[PDB]
Amino acid sequence: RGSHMTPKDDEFYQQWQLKYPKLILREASSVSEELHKEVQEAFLTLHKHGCLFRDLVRIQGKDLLTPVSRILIGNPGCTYKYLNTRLFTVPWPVKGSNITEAEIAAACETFLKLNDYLQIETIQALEELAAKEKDEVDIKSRAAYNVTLLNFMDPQKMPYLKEEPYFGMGKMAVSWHHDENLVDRSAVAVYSYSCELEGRDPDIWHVGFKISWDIETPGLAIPLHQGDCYFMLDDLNATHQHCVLAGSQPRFSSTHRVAECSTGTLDYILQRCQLALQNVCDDVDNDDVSLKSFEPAVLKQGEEIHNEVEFEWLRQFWFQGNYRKCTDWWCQPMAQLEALWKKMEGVTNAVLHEVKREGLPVEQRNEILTAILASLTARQNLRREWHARCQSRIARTLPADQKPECRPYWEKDDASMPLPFDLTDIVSELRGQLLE
Ligand SMILES: O=C(O)/C=C/C(=O)NNC(=O)c1cccnc1
Ligand code: NI
Ligand code: NI
Repeated sequence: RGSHMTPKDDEFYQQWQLKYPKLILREASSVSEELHKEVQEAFLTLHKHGCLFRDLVRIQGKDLLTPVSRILIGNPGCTYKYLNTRLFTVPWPVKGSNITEAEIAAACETFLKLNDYLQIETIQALEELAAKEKDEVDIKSRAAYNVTLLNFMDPQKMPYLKEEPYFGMGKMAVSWHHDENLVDRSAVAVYSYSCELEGRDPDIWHVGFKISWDIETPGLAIPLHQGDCYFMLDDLNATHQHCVLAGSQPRFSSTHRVAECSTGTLDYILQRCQLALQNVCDDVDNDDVSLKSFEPAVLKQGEEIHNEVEFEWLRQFWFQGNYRKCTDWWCQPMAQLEALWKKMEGVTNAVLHEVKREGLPVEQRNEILTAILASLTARQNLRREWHARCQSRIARTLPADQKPECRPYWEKDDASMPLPFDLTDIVSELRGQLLE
């Protein structure tokens, strides 16, 4: 039978060193009573203002409400994808930053100060680890945290908790996982805020650790008290799995990460829209969208971007409507991207019109199809999906506030849209032409 180790065990110190050295822990002592205070009320103020939400994720081909309440503070315009769910940052004061709520923006700025501290301490440790022992900028980058994700769980009004399967560690707030979508070998710093035998103490919160693939090696259970911080360094998050073992009391955690956001920033997706729209004759913003090229490469590029802004951004955003609760930082940008998206509906319709046009040689028409077909296919599947997901039984479980908006959405009676929401008629017709 699988077993686990805690500080009570003799072998614990030895196991931590030879099979888990890139895991670091810094107890509350290592953090000022000054910093402890504001962070926990930055925590609390954020909480009774109702900023944290359970997410309606997807894992193992099934829609699931997350027991843990989440919110993503971080750089302006940054996103972080979490189980096919793009979380958008509630923004933190950054140099040359602007503006939303007074009480709430206070907390944000805090978790930033928090972020700064953790950053320093991660560099020390990554220095010490390299000095433990034989570039200096790879270290600085792997600690360059751009977001934190906040987590809450009251175990006592959410008393529906799984048993840990491999080492009898007890109840799990969060089952064994690798944190996704981070920069390679980049660190993770967690601040743990708990409010107030034969193995691990069940009333006290623990982070657990196992080696991937490996339920034979005794796992590690790390007791976290009020204000304890741990640190996953370098390749730890890749080689090891971790889980959260629930206590009895509530608990918060600020988990600072370096998200790979090379395609997950506002500037990134805006620039993408601009590249799509280079193929548009852009004298005037009207409904007579006309294109500069019909070269196959340019057309697929446009329609792939069409898809990117629609499903990675718009549908992801409005699935989780009801952000405007924390800060209206994304309100304008989402409007801007909806407009950009709409214009590309025009582009699509424009291309469709062109494919049916009289004086066009089939070989040039057959070439155009093959360029846009998969992208229009892929648009059909994910449209069906996005709002299957957006009206399922556990989507109608609604508090009035929390409804999963399916946006954008329109139907036939809508002559403000150049195209139908369902493209099966079109994708059919286009495919029959290609097998003629
Ligand atoms: O609260 C803590 O100490 C750590 C919680 C934790 O391990 N969070 N990580 C994730 O929720 C997660 C899951 C799947 C992908 N990326 C991140
Ligand atoms: Ni987390
Ligand atoms: Ni994690």
